[PDB]
Amino acid sequence: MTLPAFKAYDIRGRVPDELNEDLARRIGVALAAQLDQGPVVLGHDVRLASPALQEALSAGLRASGRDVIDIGLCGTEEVYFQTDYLKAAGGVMVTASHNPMDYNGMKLVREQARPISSDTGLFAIRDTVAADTAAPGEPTASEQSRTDKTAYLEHLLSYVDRSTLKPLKLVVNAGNGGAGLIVDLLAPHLPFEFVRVFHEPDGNFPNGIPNPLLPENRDATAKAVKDNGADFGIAWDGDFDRCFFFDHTGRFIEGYYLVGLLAQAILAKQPGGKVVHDPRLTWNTVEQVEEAGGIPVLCKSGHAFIKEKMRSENAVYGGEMSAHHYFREFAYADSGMIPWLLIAELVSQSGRSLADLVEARMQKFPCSGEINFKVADAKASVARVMEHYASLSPELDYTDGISADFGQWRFNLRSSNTEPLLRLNVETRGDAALLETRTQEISNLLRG
Ligand SMILES: O=P(O)(O)OC[C@H]1O[C@H](O)[C@H](O)[C@@H](O)[C@@H]1O
Ligand SMILES: [Mg+2]
Repeated sequence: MTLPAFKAYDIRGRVPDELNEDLARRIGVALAAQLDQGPVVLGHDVRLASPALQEALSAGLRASGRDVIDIGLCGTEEVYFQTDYLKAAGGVMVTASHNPMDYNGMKLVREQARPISSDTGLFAIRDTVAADTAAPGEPTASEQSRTDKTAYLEHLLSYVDRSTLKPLKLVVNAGNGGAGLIVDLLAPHLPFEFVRVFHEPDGNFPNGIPNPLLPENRDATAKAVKDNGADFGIAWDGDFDRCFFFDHTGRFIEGYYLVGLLAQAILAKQPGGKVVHDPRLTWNTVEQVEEAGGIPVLCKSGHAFIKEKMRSENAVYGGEMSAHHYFREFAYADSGMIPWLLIAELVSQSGRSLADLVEARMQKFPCSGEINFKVADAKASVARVMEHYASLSPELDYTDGISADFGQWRFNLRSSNTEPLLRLNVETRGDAALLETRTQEISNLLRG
């Protein structure tokens, strides 16, 4: 067979049977043969096994003659940023993002932090690793420790006009992942008062694995916002490339609406720019981008597609409803830090609450939220849905699964590229009743 840890976008598996130090070392060797000339940036998250997996990666890379730049404990976006900033040949982040504490993994990038995915080198690396029975060589290159975050922090701060910021009270919830370390390094440069929840890095995850989508984890941020009268709250996943917002009432804001909000915030600074968006939920983003003078660009979901579309279009910003936000000036990479800095600036400058910034958009384009289905026959289930609606003659688009536009409502229905699931998103033109009846109708057809 094949090694199960090699997924479409990254490496992730259980330690030590799906991923271990030996595999990690062999991955470093294979990665060296895939990259153009230069050093390789390595970083890791708070998980207990991550240092040892990074060390093994470094040993394989240096046995293959690659200099290693160890940036230490960090977020995934710091590996992206330093890989580009230091003009490295590539980078690896050791992380399992949101998986249990017995899982780990790797996200791999080449020059300018361009993704290495299944069809762009990752399965090539897998096959190499699978057949590699060579003895480990010894290092022929050095490792340098470069933990300085100054350039990264200054880059984050460059997205906001410091003099326009107000001393907002912000709940921050690192979920015992790594985000709190960056918050604390930014704080001396910001006027905000921070309310720190689950702040200390702890790979034992005593308060739950870092997944702000779990309602029990969500409620910790919501409660801290309400109990402290905070202007809003921010939570992150463990490697903090995903950020999650809570308004002053404690309400979790559906990530869809952050894409349009951030696009308007960016286009205020970068007039007329292109904005890349996914096909899952679209109408609000298209309208807000256009009303801010930008040009919306439909793109297949998935960071590798989004980033390459942004590059080919010189797009200033891209966003997915799945809490990923990409910035051209950030090496076209996603950041879980830039979004809340931009939102805090927008709240400061506009005098409006986060709630009111999104309220009218949520009323105008209500959405189902993403609903996942594990069914016995995904292909037959999709066919049942499409057959049922055929007589209404929807406008159909196959950018990413099936998108069907009926006029006053639309849906996207696609297979996930990270799990064996179907994912449904529905939205309507200001009609909550139609949203619920169509969502339930599609759901029944899928389960039939
Ligand atoms: O909906 P999926 O195919 O499962 O992908 C969900 C997400 O997986 C990863 O997080 C990718 O980096 C994202 O770009 C993608 O949106
Ligand atoms: Mg993550």
